[PDB]
Amino acid sequence: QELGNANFENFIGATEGFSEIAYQFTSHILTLGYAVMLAGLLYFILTIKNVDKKFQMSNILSAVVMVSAFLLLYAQAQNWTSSFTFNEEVGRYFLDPSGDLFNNGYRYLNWLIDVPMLLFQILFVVSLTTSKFSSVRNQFWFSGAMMIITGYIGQFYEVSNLTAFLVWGAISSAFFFHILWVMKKVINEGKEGISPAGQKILSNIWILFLISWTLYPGAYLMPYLTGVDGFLYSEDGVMARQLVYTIADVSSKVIYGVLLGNLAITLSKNKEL
Amino acid sequence: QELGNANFENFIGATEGFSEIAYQFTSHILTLGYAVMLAGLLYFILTIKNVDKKFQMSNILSAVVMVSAFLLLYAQAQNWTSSFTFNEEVGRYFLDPSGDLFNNGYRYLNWLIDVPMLLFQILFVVSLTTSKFSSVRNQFWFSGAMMIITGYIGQFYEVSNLTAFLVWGAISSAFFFHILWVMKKVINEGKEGISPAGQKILSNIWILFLISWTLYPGAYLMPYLTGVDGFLYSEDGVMARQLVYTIADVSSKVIYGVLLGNLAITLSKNKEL
Amino acid sequence: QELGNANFENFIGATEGFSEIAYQFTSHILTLGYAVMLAGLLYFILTIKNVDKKFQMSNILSAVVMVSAFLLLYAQAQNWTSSFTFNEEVGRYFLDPSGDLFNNGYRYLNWLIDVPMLLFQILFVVSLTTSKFSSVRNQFWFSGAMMIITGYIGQFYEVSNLTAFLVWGAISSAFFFHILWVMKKVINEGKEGISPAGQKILSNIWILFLISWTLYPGAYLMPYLTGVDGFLYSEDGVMARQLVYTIADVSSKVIYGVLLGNLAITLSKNKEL
Amino acid sequence: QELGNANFENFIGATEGFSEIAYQFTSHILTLGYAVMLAGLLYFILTIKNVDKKFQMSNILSAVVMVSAFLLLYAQAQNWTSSFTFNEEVGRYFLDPSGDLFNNGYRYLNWLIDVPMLLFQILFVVSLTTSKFSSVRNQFWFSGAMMIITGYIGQFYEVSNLTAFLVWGAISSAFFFHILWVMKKVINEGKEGISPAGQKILSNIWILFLISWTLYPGAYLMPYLTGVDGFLYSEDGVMARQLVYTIADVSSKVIYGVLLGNLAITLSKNKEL
Amino acid sequence: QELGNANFENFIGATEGFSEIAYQFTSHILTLGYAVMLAGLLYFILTIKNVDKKFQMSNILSAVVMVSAFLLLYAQAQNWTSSFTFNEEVGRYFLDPSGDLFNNGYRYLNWLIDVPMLLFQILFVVSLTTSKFSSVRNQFWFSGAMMIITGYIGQFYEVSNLTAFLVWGAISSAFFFHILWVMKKVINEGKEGISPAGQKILSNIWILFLISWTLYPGAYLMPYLTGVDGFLYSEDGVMARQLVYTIADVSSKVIYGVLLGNLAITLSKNKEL
Ligand SMILES: CCCCCCCC/C=C\CCCCCCCC(=O)OC[C@H](O)CO
Ligand SMILES: *C/C=C(C)/C=C/C=C(C)/C=C/C1=C(C)CCCC1(C)C
Ligand SMILES: *C/C=C(C)/C=C/C=C(C)/C=C/C1=C(C)CCCC1(C)C
Ligand SMILES: *C/C=C(C)/C=C/C=C(C)/C=C/C1=C(C)CCCC1(C)C
Ligand SMILES: *C/C=C(C)/C=C/C=C(C)/C=C/C1=C(C)CCCC1(C)C
Ligand SMILES: *C/C=C(C)/C=C/C=C(C)/C=C/C1=C(C)CCCC1(C)C
Ligand SMILES: CCCCCCCCCCCCCCCCCCCC
Ligand SMILES: CCCCCCCCO[C@@H]1O[C@H](CO)[C@@H](O)[C@H](O)[C@H]1O
Ligand SMILES: CCCCCCCCO[C@@H]1O[C@H](CO)[C@@H](O)[C@H](O)[C@H]1O
Ligand SMILES: CCCCCCCCO[C@@H]1O[C@H](CO)[C@@H](O)[C@H](O)[C@H]1O
Ligand SMILES: CCCCCCCCO[C@@H]1O[C@H](CO)[C@@H](O)[C@H](O)[C@H]1O
Ligand SMILES: CCCCCCCCO[C@@H]1O[C@H](CO)[C@@H](O)[C@H](O)[C@H]1O
Ligand code: NA
Ligand code: NA
Ligand code: NA
Ligand code: NA
Ligand code: NA
Repeated sequence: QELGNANFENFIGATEGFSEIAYQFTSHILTLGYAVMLAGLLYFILTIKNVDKKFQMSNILSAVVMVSAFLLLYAQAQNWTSSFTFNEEVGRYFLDPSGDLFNNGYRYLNWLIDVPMLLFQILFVVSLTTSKFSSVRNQFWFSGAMMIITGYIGQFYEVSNLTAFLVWGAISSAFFFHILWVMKKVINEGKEGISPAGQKILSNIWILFLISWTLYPGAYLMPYLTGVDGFLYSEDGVMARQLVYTIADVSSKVIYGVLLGNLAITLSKNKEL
Repeated sequence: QELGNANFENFIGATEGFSEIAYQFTSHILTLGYAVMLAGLLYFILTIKNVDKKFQMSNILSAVVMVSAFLLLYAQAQNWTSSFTFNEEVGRYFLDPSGDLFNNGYRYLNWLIDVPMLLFQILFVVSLTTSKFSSVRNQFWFSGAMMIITGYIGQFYEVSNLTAFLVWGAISSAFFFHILWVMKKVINEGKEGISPAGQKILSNIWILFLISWTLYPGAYLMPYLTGVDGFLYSEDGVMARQLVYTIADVSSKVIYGVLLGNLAITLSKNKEL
Repeated sequence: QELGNANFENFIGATEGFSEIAYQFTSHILTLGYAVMLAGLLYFILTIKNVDKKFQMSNILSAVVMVSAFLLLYAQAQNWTSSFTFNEEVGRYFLDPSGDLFNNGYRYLNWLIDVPMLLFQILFVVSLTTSKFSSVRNQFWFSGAMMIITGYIGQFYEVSNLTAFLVWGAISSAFFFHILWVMKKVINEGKEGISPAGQKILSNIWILFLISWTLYPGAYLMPYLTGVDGFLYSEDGVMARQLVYTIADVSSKVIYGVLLGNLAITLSKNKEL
Repeated sequence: QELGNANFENFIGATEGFSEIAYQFTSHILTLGYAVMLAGLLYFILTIKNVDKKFQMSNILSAVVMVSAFLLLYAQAQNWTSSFTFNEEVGRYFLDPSGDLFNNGYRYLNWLIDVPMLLFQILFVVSLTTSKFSSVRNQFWFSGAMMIITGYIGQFYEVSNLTAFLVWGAISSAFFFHILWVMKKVINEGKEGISPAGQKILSNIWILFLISWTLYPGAYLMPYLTGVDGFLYSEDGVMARQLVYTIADVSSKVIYGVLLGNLAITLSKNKEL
Repeated sequence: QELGNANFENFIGATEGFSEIAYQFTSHILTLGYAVMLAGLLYFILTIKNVDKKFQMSNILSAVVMVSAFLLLYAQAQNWTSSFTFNEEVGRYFLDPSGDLFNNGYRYLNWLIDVPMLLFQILFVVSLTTSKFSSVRNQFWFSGAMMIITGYIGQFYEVSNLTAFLVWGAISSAFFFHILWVMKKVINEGKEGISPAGQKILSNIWILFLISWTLYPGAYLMPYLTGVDGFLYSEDGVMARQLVYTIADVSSKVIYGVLLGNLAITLSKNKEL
């Protein structure tokens, strides 16, 4: 049938269908996703007063991000279950178009909150040295936006036009590297003039940041990481994508936020952990 | 097919249908919309105590507006997905009337909260000089209401009766200019007798106000901004409209609110920024 | 078609149908309704500490009322859209009985919260002189209940049995007048021994109370206020009814609550307006 | 139609159907139910600080109960409207089995929260004299559970097996009397050594407790209180049952909680009424 | 019918169907489940300040767990009612595949929150002696994850491949024993150097922990605990499973959390129990 500029899930769903395990796992992992986020929201609110006033914007922005991620991951969980329906005769879930086609683009546009705010929020915990606060912020936000928007365009074509897919993906990748560059700078300047404890945390944060954020382009490419007609262009690839998103999401948002909160505590004049 | 006094989305949806990208983007952008608003709600609540008591009503009214905008943008997101359904044979989303016709009027009536409160809330941060508080408030609220109501009538006719569309739109425009007039006055008087920092912010606020509020009549006209049978009388126009609303909404509500909060901090005896 | 003891909306919906504008407006105005209430809830909670402890129960009861009204107006918004479905052939929304018949009775029973609490809450702001607190409360609550219950019975018959409609309506009206009587007493005793500012507010409150509460029996009668086969026994009447309810609801609950809060501030030893 | 071990509502719904008034009222009264509970939740949270620390657990447990009752009464409201659908030809609502059969058992299992917590919470306000706190608590909780569970079994058979219905009901009744016994003791010991004001409240509480709790077995029996083929084995009985539950629910939970809160205030060293 | 790697509920549902009592009870018990959790959330938040600051993370993590469990138990309640639909002709609820197959796997992945956090949270109340905080945490979290993941795989095969079911189950059991081991250690070291009161509570906690956590593998095995074609491979088994989960859930999460909170109070320098 005619699907157009649609994500590859819909093509697997339309031709092969999804096994019980594939369908159910994808459902479960998204559910866990949004559950984590709402739990995180509660955590971050409830721990605001654990750090000095000046650090508390970090907690607030964590919370802001949790709201975004919850809403999206919740919405997307429902989108999954609507888009694919059990066929009794063969015993697999197939594309149910009355439910709309499944699209990962929901995530992308919601990153226009998540990404800016996640990058922003560190600047409230660490002190810069040679770099200017506003300058860093603006670079983060610009490159962030450009990264997302270009990627957002790309992913529409991941099946329909593999060239556009990769080119847009490439362009996106450029801006991603820019962000990585700037964040490294930030983390180094952050380490300057703070206890060894805080420096250890920032080291961890950087590793977390680097891995977790890298997963996202991983998910982008997921169906094609085993080349043409590969293992991953399958229900197995579908599962993998949503798993990776969920790991990325938990890492890049919740754990990131927790570490920052721990950093803020060390840097806090009253407070101890 | 008889549609009557219906928005142009329904006509595009009924004749041409929407591509994957068009349908999905519109869906995504509204989702982002309401996500932003609920995140904003949390922000504004959580930052109430960042400013002196006398300023805190600004935070509260921001919050009030966020609730309104969330509920509406959420409701409207659902309305979009209900009103247009995938047709397998051609691979486009077409008007599904069992879901009701799509209408932008939801926004308009909900502005009867948003507009009054947004205009009101500045009067709790800035001090007037030559203008009377009650006088400004009453002018805002009257012209606000008249603007919205006349526009609300107009938009029902954007397809069915182009004349009514434009005339009502014109009348609305009058009241809009009145508001612009009064807000300018407010901003100027606001700048009098406050730090240069606060004056810079109010300068920014005015630019934000002017652009963001102007987008709304832009969205009004969107289908016809490329004239008859133009580029924008199409799924491309539909997308554009909802994008512009979302940019307007985020600018005029969230960012506006944030700037005011920053102003309130500068004006605050305790606090610095 | 056999509808029985049903509200007149269902008869208009079943015979003539509703135009786009009629259906959409009714939908919009209810949406605005419940939006206002949830915004109000936030306001009243967030402003508790703006008045002296003894007054804060007024804020709490406002909040209680907002919860009720939100839930109801939300539920009723959904009931509207479920009860009437677009017919493609003629281009009007007709009764969809699979969605249940539309009934205004939802409002009425929910008044068993709203009315008692709204009458109650003033007694926490004003001081009585010659009247006993418990006595006033009991008169309010009794007459309130009797008003609502009798009206609730009436409205089931507004089409099926015009006599029952009017008789029950009459009986209700009696109890309504009793309430008006007692509230006037309260307002006068309230004015005794308080500043001219507070007296001005109570004057306004009384006018608000009188008009806003009177709208409700206005809505009761709405289909018949232009007599038989009148202008208002039509989709135009349907719109009018729900508009009037929404104006009444906002006036009698939110604005009422705001004014009381303003009164409480004047009467507050610390605080000024 | 084979219905089996189902509540009598489903039998009325399946044979006679429900009139507009019957269906709509049942819908309204459940809606009011859950509205009241959520309003109560807000109240009890918002008034925590109105009593001395030692009493505040009463407020918290009230709140706990409100959450339970809201969720259930909400869920049950939706169950009602799903289970019965308008038939156009005769103009009555009939059993719609695609919506599941209606069952009152939802209430019962949720009492496993409500009952224990309601009995518990008084023990935080009154001081016992003769009796041991833990001892009373354990008797309450055991007899509570046994009451509910036996009743829960009973009500499945209220149509299918009248004998089982009554026997289980009887057994339940035993445990109920035990609770009444213990609560009386508690209330008497509570009155010992406190002001006459507080003693008056506890007198009221006991009357409230006794009536409100007794309604519940009243609702159990409701269809059969006018014997076989009686007035109440009808849509009129259905209405009655849900009305009685709602009165019971509001009395036994909200009002009960309010009175306890008032008692706590009198007993409070700081505070006065 | 072809069901594949599906839970046994779906097989009972597809062949025998569920009686009124079976279907309704399963529905009720899940509803009670999620009700309990949301009530718990409120409790744990509202009692944060009953213990010394250092203990309050226990309250917060309890709360985190409640959010998770609520969302899941809620989602699963809805999944139950969607997956099984009344058949009029025979009067039983049968598998409705348009609702998706029922799967218990939702629980399992959500344990990836619950388990880590429940194990973690004790380490904020007790002081270790010979064991290292980080060491215990890491063992808990690793073995926890491995337990869940292996079990999660197992349960997909509980019908389709009894061998895989048991093997994976066995592997899981290994990791479970490891956790039991570590928790015992923790409890003993916890008891060292604290009051007799605190020691009593930890004794209770251990018993609670041991029983409640053991129920979960009980539920795993439930359909087969009466061997082949046993009593429990039936609607009776289905009921039993969900009952056991609910008991487990309330015990292992809510009561566990309460006891820890009580412990924290005894250990609290300010406060008394
Ligand atoms: C058919 C039944 C009709 C139902 C509608 C009837 C109205 C009842 C409304 C609220 C009751 C709330 C319970 C409050 C009871 C305690 C009131 C109280 O204690 O009085 C205030 C006190 O004097 C100040 O400190
Ligand atoms: C909480 C969400 C986060 C941190 C999202 C991060 C997203 C990215 C780092 C996306 C990166 C991409 C590329 C660099 C290539 C493909 C397109 C993107 C946008 C997925
Ligand atoms: C948060 C929502 C806001 C700030 C809405 C503002 C709306 C306007 C400024 C609307 C203006 C209009 C015109 C001036 C012409 C066309 C009709 C309107 C109402 C869209
Ligand atoms: C917030 C809701 C309020 C204030 C509701 C007030 C309702 C009334 C004043 C109803 C009055 C009625 C009559 C006096 C005649 C017809 C029957 C009623 C109940 C609508
Ligand atoms: C908030 C809910 C409450 C207070 C529920 C109370 C329930 C009862 C007192 C039930 C009593 C019953 C009998 C004594 C006989 C029939 C079976 C029961 C459980 C309905
Ligand atoms: C709040 C949820 C909790 C405490 C869940 C605990 C889950 C377990 C202890 C699961 C144990 C299992 C086995 C040891 C064997 C079968 C597979 C599992 C995962 C059910
Ligand atoms: C500072 C905190 C350090 C935490 C370390 C704890 C690590 C626990 C993470 C568990 C990851 C388990 C990976 C399982 C691999 C999948 C194998 C499944 C068998 C088929
Ligand atoms: C850097 C990673 C990008 C690798 C691109 C792999 C190219 C895959 O190629 C595509 O594989 C699909 C899956 O079977 C086929 O259906 C398509 O016809 C084919 O174009
Ligand atoms: C200020 C901007 C208003 C300009 C009005 C443009 C006139 C549009 O003209 C309209 O275009 C529609 C779509 O192309 C056609 O379907 C209509 O028949 C036509 O009247
Ligand atoms: C206080 C105002 C009450 C006025 C009562 C007027 C009764 C109107 O009369 C009614 O009008 C309906 C609508 O046209 C008709 O359908 C009814 O058959 C007719 O009885
Ligand atoms: C304590 C009060 C218990 C009285 C129970 C006796 C009434 C049982 O009467 C029942 O009435 C039903 C409908 O009316 C009939 O369908 C049953 O056949 C009949 O047993
Ligand atoms: C306690 C853990 C081991 C239990 C293994 C019991 C073996 C169950 O055996 C299974 O029972 C099903 C239900 O009757 C049958 O339908 C299957 O054919 C059979 O494989
Ligand atoms: Na599905
Ligand atoms: Na759709
Ligand atoms: Na509709
Ligand atoms: Na129905
Ligand atoms: Na069902």
